[PDB]
Amino acid sequence: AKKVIYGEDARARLKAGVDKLANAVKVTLGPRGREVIIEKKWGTPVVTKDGVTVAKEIEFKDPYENMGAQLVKEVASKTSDVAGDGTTTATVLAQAIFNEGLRAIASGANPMDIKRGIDKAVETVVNEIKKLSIPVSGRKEIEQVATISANNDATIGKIIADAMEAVGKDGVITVEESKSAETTLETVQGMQFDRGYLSPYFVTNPDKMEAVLEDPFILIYEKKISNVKDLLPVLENVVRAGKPLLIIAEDVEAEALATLVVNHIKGVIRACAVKAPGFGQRRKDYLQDIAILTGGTAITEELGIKLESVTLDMLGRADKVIVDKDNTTIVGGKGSKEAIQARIEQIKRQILETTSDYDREKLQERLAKLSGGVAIIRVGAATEAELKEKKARVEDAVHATKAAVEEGIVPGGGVALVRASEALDNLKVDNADQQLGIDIIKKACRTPIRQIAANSGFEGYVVLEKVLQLGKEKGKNWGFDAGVGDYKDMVEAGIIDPTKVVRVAIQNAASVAGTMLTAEALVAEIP
Amino acid sequence: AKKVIYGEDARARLKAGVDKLANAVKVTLGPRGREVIIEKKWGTPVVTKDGVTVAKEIEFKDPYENMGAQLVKEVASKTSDVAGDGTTTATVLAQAIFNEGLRAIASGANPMDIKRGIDKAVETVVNEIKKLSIPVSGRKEIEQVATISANNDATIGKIIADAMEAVGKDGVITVEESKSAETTLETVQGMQFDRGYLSPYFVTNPDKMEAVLEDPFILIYEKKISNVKDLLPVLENVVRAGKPLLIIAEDVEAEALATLVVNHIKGVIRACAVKAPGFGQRRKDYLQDIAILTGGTAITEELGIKLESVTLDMLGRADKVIVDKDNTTIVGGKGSKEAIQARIEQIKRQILETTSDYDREKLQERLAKLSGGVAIIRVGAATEAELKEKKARVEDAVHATKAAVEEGIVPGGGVALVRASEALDNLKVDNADQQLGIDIIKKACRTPIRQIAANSGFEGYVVLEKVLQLGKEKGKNWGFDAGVGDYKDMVEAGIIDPTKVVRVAIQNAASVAGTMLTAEALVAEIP
Amino acid sequence: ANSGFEGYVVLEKVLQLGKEKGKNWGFDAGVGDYKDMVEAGIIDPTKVVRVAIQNAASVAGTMLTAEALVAEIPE
Ligand SMILES: Nc1ncnc2c1ncn2[C@@H]1O[C@H](COP(=O)(O)OP(=O)(O)NP(=O)(O)O)[C@@H](O)[C@H]1O
Ligand SMILES: Nc1ncnc2c1ncn2[C@@H]1O[C@H](COP(=O)(O)OP(=O)(O)NP(=O)(O)O)[C@@H](O)[C@H]1O
Ligand SMILES: [Mg+2]
Ligand SMILES: [Mg+2]
Repeated sequence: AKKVIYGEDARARLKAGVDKLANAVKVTLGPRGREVIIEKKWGTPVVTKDGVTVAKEIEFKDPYENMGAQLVKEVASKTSDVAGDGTTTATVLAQAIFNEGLRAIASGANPMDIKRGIDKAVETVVNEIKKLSIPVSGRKEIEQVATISANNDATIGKIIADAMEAVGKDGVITVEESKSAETTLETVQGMQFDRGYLSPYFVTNPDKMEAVLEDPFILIYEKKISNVKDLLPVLENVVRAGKPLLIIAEDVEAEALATLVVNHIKGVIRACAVKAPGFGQRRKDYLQDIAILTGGTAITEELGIKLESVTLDMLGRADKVIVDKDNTTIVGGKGSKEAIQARIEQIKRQILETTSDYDREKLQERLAKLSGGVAIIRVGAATEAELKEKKARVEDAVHATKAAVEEGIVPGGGVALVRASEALDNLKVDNADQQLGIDIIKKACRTPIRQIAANSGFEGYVVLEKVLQLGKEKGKNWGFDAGVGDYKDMVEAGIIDPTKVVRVAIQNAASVAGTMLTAEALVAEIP
Repeated sequence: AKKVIYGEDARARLKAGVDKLANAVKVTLGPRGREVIIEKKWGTPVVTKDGVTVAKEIEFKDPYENMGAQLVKEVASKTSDVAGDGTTTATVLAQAIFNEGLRAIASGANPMDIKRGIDKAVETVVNEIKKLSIPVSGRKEIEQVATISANNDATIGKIIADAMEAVGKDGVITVEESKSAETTLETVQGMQFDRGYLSPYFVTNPDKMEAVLEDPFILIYEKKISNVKDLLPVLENVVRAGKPLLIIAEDVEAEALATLVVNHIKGVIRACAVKAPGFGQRRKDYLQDIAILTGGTAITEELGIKLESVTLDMLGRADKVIVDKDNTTIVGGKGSKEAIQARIEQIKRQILETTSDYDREKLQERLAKLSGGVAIIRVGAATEAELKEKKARVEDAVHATKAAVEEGIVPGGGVALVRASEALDNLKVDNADQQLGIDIIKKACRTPIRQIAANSGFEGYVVLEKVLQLGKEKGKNWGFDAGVGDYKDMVEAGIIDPTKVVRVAIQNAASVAGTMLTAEALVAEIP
Repeated sequence: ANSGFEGYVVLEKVLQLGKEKGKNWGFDAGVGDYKDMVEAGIIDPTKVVRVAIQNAASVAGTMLTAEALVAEIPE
């Protein structure tokens, strides 16, 4: 059984649902925003300042108020997926657009024309933001963006700035929970994977459980090694060279492995055998990456080269390999620069499509493995409750730092939307109702700065008026520093946020709020 | 369906939840603290004085009050995991920080700045505690620490002091329930495991049921022995030496075992065979630990030596072994007294990284087996109900004794926190709200001493004033002896607790309590 | 407690001042400090203190051993 409600009754339900969701999220906005404790059915409650985390939990008993809440939750969800930051700003913007749109509709405006006017205004606002955008000069902007996104935490900003330099432009940064109270940065350069150490007898550094080979030969072969007859020819010729030998396969069984280890103990060869990483389809690409990095080729099942007939011609080579209990690293063969570049070009071309289908984001890691490096930031705290909140802030700053490199940086503290909203004064349209939609965006763009002031104990309208006039007297980058409560140049002070975050937040907020305003009836099941 | 509460209503719920949990735990604090009986659904109720045990059982009907209770339970849980003692002190500290933080916030202070001020004060307090820390000189402090942590039980302190000396600096102490009413200490030196006595006919002393062998040869072979054709060649050469032979194998069955027992009865050899300890990978390392201690080499499938091809060259040796119905003990390998130090260093280097992996002392047991010994304290009482509480106190004193060796000892009775809080008078910060956070820690650090006095029937504020003034008139170590009710030197009187416990308690209490103070809204499901 | 101080803390210090200073030393509630009561003029007739404790103990003892209460049913 369904019930349908119409007109002002329908919009009243939607407004109540949107307001109750937005009121919970908006308390976390700004440098003086406060956190929200979320009940978890099993275990410790979650304390968080993250906007999308709070929004994802909200749900209401009233079927019609819930519909309003669930629509605005999409604003925070989409912003997190695309930018990873600005979810609270997007939620604040969505409420402002919806609330002002209802006032215009209540005056008799056409709901569809308001949406058309809103779309035109957002196109102008996004263009203005890109004009204010400044490309990241280097470490100074990176450390400033990380500090601001981490809720003004210079310790986190320093670590992320170091991580960006270590892995470079094409590297990847991963955030994990440390097992101790300290927060550490761990960087590894070159190829590595989660396999190795088929037997303890390959020890070369007993003080560290490390198997170390210098200028080793790398054997990339798919299937098992299960007998001496085929393993001997590969061993029969590496002895002549005298260089160390490394074996990568799915496994080496007892009859096969006992040959090398009894040979390794006597020192006729210095070698080690490791299992090939991955499963199923995901095998060949890694070994192909490993083979192309080593300057040799991968012995492939499709290739048909019998293990007996192999030689030193296609045997791979590296400079240094380190093997431990569960990990092996290859420094690099520094070969095939153009060939790997094609895979780098292709993988990123595949990423933009495979990101909607892959099981894990490790496809990006495949790019970084043969072209850059990976950095692991292990967040640590005295307790689990503090660690969860600290780790979330680090993830937000990592995402914001990545977004800043792509599209530059913009004045923070909500100044960018205030500056962009000024151009809407010159945007005139012939339709009266579409003009109301433009006016809605102008008021909405100036809402985040007022909420930041309100959270810090200042009047939003007083702060907004000063910031508007300071744009003419001092410059476009001047704003309000809610941390200490005075006006200054935001870009010089380091209060900046990425252009991508600001652009995505206004676009997502307008798309949902504009769609909701066109509604006239709500259909929901009777409880 | 969620409901969100804000501001003072939210903090009122949290304070009620924290207070109700803390009130139950705090009755167990001090030498005159009393016990709590916890209902168990099936069986006898549990009577305990353990702070974390009481905290773990607390749960409330109100979802918002339960949120406060579950967060503070993390303070007691983390303290028990890290130090094993001081869980009641940590819970008392957490309530004091949270209660005083709410008062500051109600006056208009910024919650985030209070947390920053709290963090600075804890850093100073921890530094001061390490200044007061005195390293453990020997048995005198070990007995004093064990006695205090066992609730002033001298008999328990004596036993633990003996156990520490027996196993040495690198041994391990295990607490178990005795089958009788007496409490006994049992110490064994050297390697031992839970296998042995494949056949009852291997008897050297029929009075005591064991198979003592003098200067035996130890045969470390991984797989099964199941034929005469391979056992006999190894038997062909042990007879020449005339020394006894010990077999460690996967399983000796009828056909293989019948050879020795018939031969053993005839007296041509004196030998015994035992089960190999462990399963899976836990097999591999154990015989490796046995092989290195005995001076021989383990005959693994990996090594590549067949059973009939073995000889005296790699056969292990020992001075004397004891094998009984369920235990085999090797008392001395007479070799590799230099190699094990490298092995020892390799082990704890793995131990610290595998602290995330292990859930049983087997990680340290293997290290303790070869480098030291193990001591089993079997707690006994006339009744199961009394035994449960007595065993808990013994475990607390064992953990405290271990923690005292690591980081030294500090004046007890809450004096250390009082002395450390004095340095907070000199700590000034530029932000007014951060100063309130420092003042919160100063009051919190002086709460445990007042609660100990309150449990003993004295006035806490009167006791605190005297202890503060005695710090300069008499010395820093002077405090209040709540057991008898007079002031004296705590270090001379033996009222001391480990530095690690005091440091861990304040750090865990501040991390959780500081995090909760930044909360503004609570999201919980409607019941 | 009525004046805004902890009752047991005040009582404990008044007991201490009974032998450090003298028997007449107590706590002044008009201004929160300890002083000699007789010199300060904070004195009571000894009949009041004597009769109050005697009267209070008499009624309390009567009610402690009361075994039955007889009253009319309110309609
Ligand atoms: N010191 C400051 N003074 C003024 N504005 C600031 C300051 N620090 C940060 N901001 C601004 O405050 C906003 C950041 O607050 P934050 O709580 O991260 O909002 P969000 O990014 O929209 N949500 P989340 O997904 O939770 O990070 C941005 O607009 C910053 O530019
Ligand atoms: N005779 C004593 N006089 C004064 N203080 C004492 C005395 N004995 C112990 N204490 C102190 O009282 C505290 C020990 O009480 P205890 O009940 O063990 O607290 P906890 O260790 O925080 N909780 P638990 O985990 O249950 O042991 C420490 O601060 C001791 O220094
Ligand atoms: Mg952010
Ligand atoms: Mg204790």
